Amino acid sequence: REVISIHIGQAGIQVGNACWELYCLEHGIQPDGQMPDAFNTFFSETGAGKHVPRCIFLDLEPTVVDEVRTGTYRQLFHPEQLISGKEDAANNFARGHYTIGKEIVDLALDRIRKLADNCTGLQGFLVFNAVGGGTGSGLGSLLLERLSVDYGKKSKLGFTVYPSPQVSTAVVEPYNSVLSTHSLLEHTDVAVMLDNEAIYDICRRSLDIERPTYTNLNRLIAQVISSLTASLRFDGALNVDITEFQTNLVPYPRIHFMLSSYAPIISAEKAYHEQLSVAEITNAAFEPASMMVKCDPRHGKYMACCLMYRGDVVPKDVNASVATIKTKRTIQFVDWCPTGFKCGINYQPPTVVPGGDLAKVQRAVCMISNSTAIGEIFSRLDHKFDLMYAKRAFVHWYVGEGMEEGEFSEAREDLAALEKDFEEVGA
Amino acid sequence: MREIVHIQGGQCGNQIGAKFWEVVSDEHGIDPTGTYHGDSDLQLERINVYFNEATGGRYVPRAILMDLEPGTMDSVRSGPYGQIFRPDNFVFGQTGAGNNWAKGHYTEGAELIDSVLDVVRKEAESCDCLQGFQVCHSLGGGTGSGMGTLLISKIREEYPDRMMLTFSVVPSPKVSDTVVEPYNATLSVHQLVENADECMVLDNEALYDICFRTLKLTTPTFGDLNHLISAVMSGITCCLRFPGQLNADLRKLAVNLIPFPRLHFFMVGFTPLTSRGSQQYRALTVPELTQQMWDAKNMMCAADPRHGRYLTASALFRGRMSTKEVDEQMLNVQNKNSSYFVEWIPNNVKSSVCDIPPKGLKMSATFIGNSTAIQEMFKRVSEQFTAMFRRKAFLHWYTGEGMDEMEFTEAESNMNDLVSEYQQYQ
Amino acid sequence: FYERGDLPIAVDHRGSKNMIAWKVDIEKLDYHHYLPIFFDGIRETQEPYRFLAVKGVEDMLR
Amino acid sequence: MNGDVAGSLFTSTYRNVKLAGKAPPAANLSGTGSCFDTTSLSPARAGAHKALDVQKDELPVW
Amino acid sequence: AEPLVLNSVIGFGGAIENGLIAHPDGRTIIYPLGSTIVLRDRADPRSQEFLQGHSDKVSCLALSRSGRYLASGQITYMGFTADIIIWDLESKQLIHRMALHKVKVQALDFSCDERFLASLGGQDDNALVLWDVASGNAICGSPCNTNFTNCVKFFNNSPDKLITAGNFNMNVWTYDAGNNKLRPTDATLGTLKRVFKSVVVDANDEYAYCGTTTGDVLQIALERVLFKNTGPAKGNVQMGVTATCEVPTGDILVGGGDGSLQVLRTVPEPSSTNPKLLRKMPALAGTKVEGAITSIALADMNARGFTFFVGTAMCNIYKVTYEPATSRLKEELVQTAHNDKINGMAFPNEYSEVFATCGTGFIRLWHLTTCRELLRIAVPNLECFCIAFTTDGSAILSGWSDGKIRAFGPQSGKIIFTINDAHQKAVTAIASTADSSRILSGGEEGMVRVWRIGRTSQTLEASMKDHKGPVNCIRIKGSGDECVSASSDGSCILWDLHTFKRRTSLFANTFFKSVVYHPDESQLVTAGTDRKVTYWDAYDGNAIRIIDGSDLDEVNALAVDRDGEALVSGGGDKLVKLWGYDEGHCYFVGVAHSGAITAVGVTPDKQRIVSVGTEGGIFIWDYQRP
Amino acid sequence: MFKNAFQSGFLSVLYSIGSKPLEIWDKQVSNGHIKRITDADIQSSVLEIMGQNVSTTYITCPADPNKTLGIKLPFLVLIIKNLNKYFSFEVQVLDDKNVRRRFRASNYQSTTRVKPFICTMPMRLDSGWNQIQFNLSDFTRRAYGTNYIETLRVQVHANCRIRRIYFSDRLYSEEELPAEFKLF
Amino acid sequence: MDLKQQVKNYTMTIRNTRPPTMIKEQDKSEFSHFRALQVLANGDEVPYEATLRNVIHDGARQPKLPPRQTQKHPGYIRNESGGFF
Ligand SMILES: Nc1nc2c(ncn2[C@@H]2O[C@H](COP(=O)(O)OP(=O)(O)OP(=O)(O)O)[C@@H](O)[C@H]2O)c(=O)[nH]1
Ligand SMILES: Nc1nc2c(ncn2[C@@H]2O[C@H](COP(=O)(O)OP(=O)(O)O)[C@@H](O)[C@H]2O)c(=O)[nH]1
Ligand SMILES: [Mg+2]
Repeated sequence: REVISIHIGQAGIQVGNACWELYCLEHGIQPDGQMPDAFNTFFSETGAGKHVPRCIFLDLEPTVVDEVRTGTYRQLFHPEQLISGKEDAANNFARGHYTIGKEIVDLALDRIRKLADNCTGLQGFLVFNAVGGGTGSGLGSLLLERLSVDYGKKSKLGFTVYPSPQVSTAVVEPYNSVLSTHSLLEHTDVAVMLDNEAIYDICRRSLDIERPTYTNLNRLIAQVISSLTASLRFDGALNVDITEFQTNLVPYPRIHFMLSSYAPIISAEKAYHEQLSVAEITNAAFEPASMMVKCDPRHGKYMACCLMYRGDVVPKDVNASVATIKTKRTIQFVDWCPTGFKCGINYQPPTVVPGGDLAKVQRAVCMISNSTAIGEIFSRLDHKFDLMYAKRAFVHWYVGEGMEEGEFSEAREDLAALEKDFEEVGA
Repeated sequence: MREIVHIQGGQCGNQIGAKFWEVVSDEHGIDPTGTYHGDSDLQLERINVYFNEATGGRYVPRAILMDLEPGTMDSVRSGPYGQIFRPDNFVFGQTGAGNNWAKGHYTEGAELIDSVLDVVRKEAESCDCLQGFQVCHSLGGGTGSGMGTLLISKIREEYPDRMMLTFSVVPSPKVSDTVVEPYNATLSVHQLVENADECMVLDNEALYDICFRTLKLTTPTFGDLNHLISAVMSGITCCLRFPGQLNADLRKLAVNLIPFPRLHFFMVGFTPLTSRGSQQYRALTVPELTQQMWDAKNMMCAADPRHGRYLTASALFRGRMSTKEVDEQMLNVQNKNSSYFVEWIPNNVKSSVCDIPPKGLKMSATFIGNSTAIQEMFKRVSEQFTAMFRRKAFLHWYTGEGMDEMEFTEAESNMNDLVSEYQQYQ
Repeated sequence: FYERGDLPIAVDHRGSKNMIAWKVDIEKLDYHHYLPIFFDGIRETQEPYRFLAVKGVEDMLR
Repeated sequence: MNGDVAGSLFTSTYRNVKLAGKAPPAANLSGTGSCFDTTSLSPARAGAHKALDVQKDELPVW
Repeated sequence: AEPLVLNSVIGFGGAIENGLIAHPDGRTIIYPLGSTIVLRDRADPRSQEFLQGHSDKVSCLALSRSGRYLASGQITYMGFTADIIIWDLESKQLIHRMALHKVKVQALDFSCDERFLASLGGQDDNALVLWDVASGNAICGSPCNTNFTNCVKFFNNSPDKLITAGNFNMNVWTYDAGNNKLRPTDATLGTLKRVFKSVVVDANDEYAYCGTTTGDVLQIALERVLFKNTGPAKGNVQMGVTATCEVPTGDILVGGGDGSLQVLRTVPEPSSTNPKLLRKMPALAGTKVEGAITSIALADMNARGFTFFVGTAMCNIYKVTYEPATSRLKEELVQTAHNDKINGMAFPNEYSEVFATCGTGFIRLWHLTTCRELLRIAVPNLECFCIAFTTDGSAILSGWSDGKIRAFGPQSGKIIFTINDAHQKAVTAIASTADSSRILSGGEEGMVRVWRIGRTSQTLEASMKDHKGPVNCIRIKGSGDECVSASSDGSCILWDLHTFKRRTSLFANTFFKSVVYHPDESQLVTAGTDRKVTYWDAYDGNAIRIIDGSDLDEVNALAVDRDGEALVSGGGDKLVKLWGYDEGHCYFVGVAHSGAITAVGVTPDKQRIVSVGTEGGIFIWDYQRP
Repeated sequence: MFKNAFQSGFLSVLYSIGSKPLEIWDKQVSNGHIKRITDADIQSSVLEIMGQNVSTTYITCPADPNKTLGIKLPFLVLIIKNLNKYFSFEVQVLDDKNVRRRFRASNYQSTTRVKPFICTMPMRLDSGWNQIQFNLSDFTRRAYGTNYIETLRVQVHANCRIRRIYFSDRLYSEEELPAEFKLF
Repeated sequence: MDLKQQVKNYTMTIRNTRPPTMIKEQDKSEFSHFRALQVLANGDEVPYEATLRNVIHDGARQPKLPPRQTQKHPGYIRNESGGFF
């Protein structure tokens, strides 16, 4: 059982530059690449006393890539894994998908091919990118399409970072997001939404850090990924692989956009403050102040939900907590799913990374749900898209690169149809 | 990997470029003789951008000096950091245009442009992956405006796929040096709007005002003006030369700041800018840098930003910080001053962060704003041009060198329609 | 040869025993140049390569 | 192959004397006098290589 | 109350321009320390009397030609006038103090007839003032230029002066008694716009030699102040010329920006049969020096060669011999010191003659008996914090400002391990347990961490975050169970090793700085910013008694004798206190440490006391019964 | 080098447009010169190798004589200019019997000699710029019963103007060739 | 992807194959330094340079800057409810 991770764009590469030290810290691998069986899912032991990760970081600028090359983890990543282009997509989806993509994706996929052949029980794919930028949208979608035409059947966990509603660090990111999503629909099977403002708020309130940088955001995203992969990595009372999500979280072929949350986000002193049990952490995993995407679920109704647990957790307390939550009326499910909960338990508690602020908690829970809050999010993005498209702004860059307003029109109508499907299904 | 080719034209261009190269050499820690002597290793990894390696551990600038008078070259070689320039890049005339756009673009151009093009092209293949060209000059002089415009035309004709920065200083009626300023500026901007990918508009009046008010200096010398412009010049390109938590390409900035092909006239600022008497009573924090940056009196143009709307704006930071404080500060500046931004373009603010602050400072920032206030300055120049043209004053020295009236008429029409689109989108 | 990458083979990685996705059809493949290679590759015991060699030999023989 | 052979004289001389900074050879100005008057012609021959080495006593003896 | 005898001293300031200078007669060297000037016997390293009185750091020195009078200038806080102080080297007393310059005094210069002084001051002041030596009066002054001026020098007849501005100009000022004014004449540079750093005048006032930042010597013919031939023909030096001296012969000894010495011939000569003179050829290419040259002084006159004392920015004083007959410079470094502020020092367990003192980017191992530095380890660009030997002599732990703990070896300075991220920011305190398998660390975040080191790994155990302020010190008991952490929350916490919990919490109004166990672990002695020392009971936690010693300013330095009878204490002042333990009694010493003392210790063999301050100075004292 | 590379349909070992074209190559010049100058025909930078003795001045592909690059591409393509002087170039190849054959194409010889280790061949060039494609596989098949496997080094000699020497896997036509590999 | 990059990957592959090095740069030698210390302990007439040696490590990669201030004065800013972060 092994799953391969690929990272595209600055955001994805830094999320990986978080997740990998988290992983090697969990498995007791020193940065140079050797220990003083569970690692087999991520790190392949080659030769003698050497462990190499199953991932490729690829991007067109060389800055982040060679900063990783010269950083702390020089000996860990194989020098052939780190692919680097020559010039940015410059927040241009057309530039990232048609100019440099045609030159980079072939090498990228013929490297992931050798990765796959070295792999033997390959569980699936998982991609790390943010659609706001140029590369991670354009060439991310291109590589997605080519991997789909290569394998197709296998699951593709896409942990995609979407722009915040009101916090913004770009200009043409609505265009990039809609153009990427138009392909993200029919190729990925499980897409996990991530935001930035929601994580800022989470670390402001719960992690009570006044000036959070991208490092803490990436650290906690890595914690979430590790918590959702711990079922494959270790053994528990009730384990699930990557393929249970594929059947329990996608009721319809196109309605696949899952919101994530994690509990308990606790600092050092609040660990001694609050009593760590199962009922209160399961309760905390559901209010809007603890979810990774800034949206209000009360406007929507839940369709499916999955709860991974780590640590000293017995099925009694999780069963009681789920019963209490189902009896609760503040959160409402949908008629087409009477049994909307999927629990899973693992024995190993979460680890602590020296340098973060998270304290050593005996247990933790990760929540992945399907709702319509994604439906309002996409509607908001569509509105702010058509507002700018009404005046044909920034379209000259795309038409100069080689695209037209056609695919804009199809992306717009496809998102409209997507909203039609959400409002029909939520009924 | 990404390569910028620098070109200096005219007296102002040559002096500003000399100051800029001094600043860049200081930032990368190379001595005025050309040998690296810095301590940190961040400098080595990005010196290919402005310095081709030379034998003996010497680094030479990737810039071409162009003029027509021996005096400018003598001054450039006189000053400090003057021994690093490659002696064969001195493309050089003998007579001087003398504030004549005809002399700069039709008479002396016909025999200097070939040589300068050969040198520029050869320096272009000297680097593996081109990124763009940056030319520093004036818009009122002869050897800086006309010849610079012709070189831009030939370059953009040969290389149609590279970025183009034109750091051009523009006249002001209050600080007026020569007399044919409208005549030169109108034609120069006529060609720049159809040719240049973006233009960095500068003027002496705004720099003098900033030095009087914020810096509270007694004598604002040309050295000080050039130093401020040089700080801007290094700040705009720090992103390619240093790693940061949010790296921004020059083409990335161009795409984020150019919504329409002809609305590519930007206005510049820099922060912090305080007097020594007040340096000790101030902290160093993002809120105060942001308020100074967005203050209208920190701007380096004679155009009030409050008299128009900000189509787009961008801020490039240098120093160790938090993106949370950065983007919440941009949120605040967009929300409080909501009416000053355009309504059909959401998220009018681009932000970038770099991990290396300049020498001598704890933290720095650079503002670049594509607003619609530049139409005031353009109308200011255009009314002078029409007043001079209705009487055909000074026109005979232009018509006696090969020129006629149609190009002036077309330039006036182009400027009128261009300010018309600024007003229309305003 | 497989390290050189001149073999048009990928692993299907299916739920059942994995099959060989052939980039080109096996019918017109030049057997003279390929059969001795795979027959020599039968000898090795490493995990990712032995399966490929045996499956390729089986497919050509079939 | 230059379109004008004299097309670089002044610029090359100025670059050599000032731009490159190397010392320019300043010789053979003896006897030219001032301007506005004819130069006194020396009877020396330019082309002739009148070296005529004179090793009167520094020649080693076999 | 009785003064304590001051044994050897290590340290000097090399950043001061033209600071280190020799007495014209006999054996005497003098250099500026933190805020005091230090005399030394040139023959033997017996430190001479110090000259206090400066409010803050001294920044310029000048000596009369006869060697009887000395002038010193300091740098003060913004808005407070800096003062020039005059000393008599025969009778060491303050003679004149004159406070006229606004912020700082750039340079001072004495006259050939030792009658007048020239003072140039201020990055912003830029006013030249002429004083007289007979009385503490000022003759006349004048603003120099729009741009700041760096150096001032007199002629050998002294009605005239020359100054060179930092940026772009040079002037010659003549003084007349008719108007009591200074008349300046500006230099006639053809086109050069160089940045001058140092100037020297000939022995007969015909030319002056100034070093530019472009890296070349520049010769100006005086009495008309005309430009002439430039400096080295074999290219310029690696950075700006920083130091210049005049050989008694017709040569100039020039020190460039990167430890490069050169001897340049001064006589002009025409080359290529042209009126143009060739550049000054280097008659000798001197070897490189580690530090950036900042001071050159002609020490001795010998018919066989000339001796010069050279200071460096890395604070390394060199003695260089120049032989005009056979052109070769011979260099021997005589003393080394810390260039920057130092913080924290360590002693090997029951071993005396080793010091582990670290400054910005530098670890240094010193030998006690002869003060000679034995080893140095250099990291490129980092700030050092608390360092400590392990209880076994195997490893030396060091904290770093980037949040990393690195362990080095005693011999050959090999790094054995490093922790990639121990704290989110700079770590401030590190202590080692008696078993040499566990280490305690504390950073500015306010959390204490514990690390277990195995032969191949370093693992982190539970981390406690009681403190809300920077952890200032950590001390472990003879058995590893007990450890005290003193921070800036006003609280000292006692921890337990077997279970990572806290026993008690000593509290005070102000920030705790240092805490020390009493021998036999009977009590605790703590010092903070309340100006009060407090005795605490080690078991329950209770204030036994409070001593108000040194109420003038804060105190952050504590150490106790091995038996427990004497207690040495530092402070924010410049004096070192020696108390008895059971009673409040003083045996302190006052005159030392021009900068505030930051750490102190007593040698295990109960013979010597070592003190280190905010300036790069290590003061070896002599211990005595309290 | 190059053993872990991708080795797609195209692969360049020396390109005349770059900061340091000759980084893997080892220039060895005696009684000659090497330059990077702008040609007057194609208006770009090309490298000139010139020498009195063609056997003295040359540039080899791998800098370390012992360490040899690894390229499996069959075709080797040069883009050169005929200076009407002597010019030659040599390539090493490896056969399946694990022995090293050598192919040397020269402008100044008449017969086509075949030896166990070296095959010397004549070449005839047109007037100006021309691209020569070598077809290592076919040449190995004709010179020996073996077949082509691997290339170990390449080395071009004096009197040549050079730009964009590269490897390929097919007999690409001019129209289907990518733009940066064309002549104009 | 490119030739320069491929050469860089080869060089870095070799550098990862080689064992890690504790010392980036050394002066003099440990053996000669030990003899210098030995003669110093035995007697006199030992030059300063003989005893003095320095070793340079990799150290920090970034330039030296004063430390950041993460938290301002506690009386100025607070979270939603209260506290001191
Ligand atoms: N969570 C998280 N998001 C990031 C981080 N860095 C950048 N991003 C996001 O990435 C988006 C833009 O894409 P970038 O990653 O900056 O760059 P890119 O995707 O490679 O696109 P180009 O800049 O055109 O090359 C921004 O809107 C950010 O929200 C990070 O460290 N953490
Ligand atoms: N900032 C700055 N501006 C300058 C400098 N020198 C000249 N200028 C400006 O340039 C304008 C005249 O341009 P000019 O020298 O005639 O251009 P040219 O004839 O092409 O060389 C004047 O209005 C000045 O304000 C300088 O050193 N710094
Ligand atoms: Mg990017």
